Amino acid sequence: ALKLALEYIVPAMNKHGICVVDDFLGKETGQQIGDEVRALHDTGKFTDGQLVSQKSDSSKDIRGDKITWIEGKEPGCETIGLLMSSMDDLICHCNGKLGSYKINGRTKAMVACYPGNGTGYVRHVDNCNGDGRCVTCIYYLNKDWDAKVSGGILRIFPEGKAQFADIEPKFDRLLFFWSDRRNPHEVQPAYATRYAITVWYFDADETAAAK
Amino acid sequence: PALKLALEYIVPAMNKHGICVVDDFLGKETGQQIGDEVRALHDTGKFTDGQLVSQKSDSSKDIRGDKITWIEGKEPGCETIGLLMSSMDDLICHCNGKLGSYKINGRTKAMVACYPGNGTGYVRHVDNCNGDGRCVTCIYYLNKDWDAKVSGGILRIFPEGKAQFADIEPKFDRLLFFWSDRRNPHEVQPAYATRYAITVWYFDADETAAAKVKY
Amino acid sequence: DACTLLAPAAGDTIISLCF
Amino acid sequence: DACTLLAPAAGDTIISLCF
Ligand SMILES: O=C(O)CNC(=O)C(=O)O
Ligand SMILES: O=C(O)CNC(=O)C(=O)O
Ligand SMILES: [Mn+2]
Ligand SMILES: [Mn+2]
Repeated sequence: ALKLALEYIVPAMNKHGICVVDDFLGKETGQQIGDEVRALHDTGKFTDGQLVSQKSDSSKDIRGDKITWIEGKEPGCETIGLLMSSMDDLICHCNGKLGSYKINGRTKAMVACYPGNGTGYVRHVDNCNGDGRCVTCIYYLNKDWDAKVSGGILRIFPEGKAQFADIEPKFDRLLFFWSDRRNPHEVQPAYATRYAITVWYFDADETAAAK
Repeated sequence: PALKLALEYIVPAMNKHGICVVDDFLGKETGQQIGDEVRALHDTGKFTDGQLVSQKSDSSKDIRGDKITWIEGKEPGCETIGLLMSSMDDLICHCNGKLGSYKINGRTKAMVACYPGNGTGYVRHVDNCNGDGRCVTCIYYLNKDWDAKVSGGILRIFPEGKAQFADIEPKFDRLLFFWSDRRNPHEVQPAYATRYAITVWYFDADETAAAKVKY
Repeated sequence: DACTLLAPAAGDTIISLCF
Repeated sequence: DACTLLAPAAGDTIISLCF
């Protein structure tokens, strides 16, 4: 906790606004999370990803993933709940050290699946309008992901610089990045089932101001 | 010659890959003159925000952040752009019967376009996804000494069904062809320098007739 | 669907060509 | 503007955290 956050995540986020942490929970835990996610999927509960400003009943061409929201307390999602407790633990031991954000909230966990067949997510910013979301956290579940065959790279375009950051959706990888217009990003077309769990953390002041 | 290029290079590349790049299309001098005419169009405040087929917000920079102006080619002061359009049209009409089943019998005006650096671009999209008649997209680029590493603005095409993509630098005097429909989703990645290009879309007779009935 | 929300407007004019 | 047309829906519930 304190170790990894204060000594790795905090510096990387303040300097670059993007932090990758590999082997976050380990193969055993990662694999159990994978099983719980795929179970949720096989129920058929997943629905089409929604946009903040939705205009058409179908919007696959904007984001083509199917998702489901998990609180972490659902009977049967105990290992996802553990993932969430780990994330929350880190984030709370970050307060006061992540730029100037005072994190005091989060969304539910978004379990998302791009079902191959070229689906993806066009370039966008998570928090456009100051809705409080300050840190985006994504946990990836994809073993032996070969982007050269399956695609589904997450390409982030750090605002101000032509350079970009390509992130493979690798198994047991934990990604942090600023949710606002600093980090516009896209999921490039995927040609294999692409699983990930996302949590958005809210900034106290910005969230209160937004409401 | 336009003809030998169309039959020997354009048609095979389009039919086998749906994408065709022709570098040094008109040459240095003519290309420069086109640059002058577009920059003049720009300096005279003629450009306005790019529009989408079904717009919902009046400001849509985050979908496409380019400034636009439509040119017929006959406007006094746009003679060299008119010559470009004549070249392109001459080329396309000598392709009919050799682009699969497409019979091109129409085109849009020329869309002169500027991305004014500052990270502007165009999210991944499909030019023609409801069957509006547009079969071929044609783009002429005017950006001399374009260093994508510092200026960005690469056009990434994502050929459908394959993990591959094609990165097109907007190099000066480059002419690009590609199928307009859902086979070629593509995006203009953020540009940090002024990015100019001229686009013509060509219509298929049958598909455009159908489209007229549908609309 | 939302596809036309992203597609570039074609203009109001189609110019005849070829035949 | 159109930015929210592309932005991921955050849902409607926020879970209190940290303090
Ligand atoms: O899944 C990923 O890597 C990226 N996902 C998103 O950008 C999103 O759902 O908002
Ligand atoms: O300008 C480019 O490289 C590509 N342009 C477009 O995709 C467009 O205007 O629809
Ligand atoms: Mn996102
Ligand atoms: Mn286009």
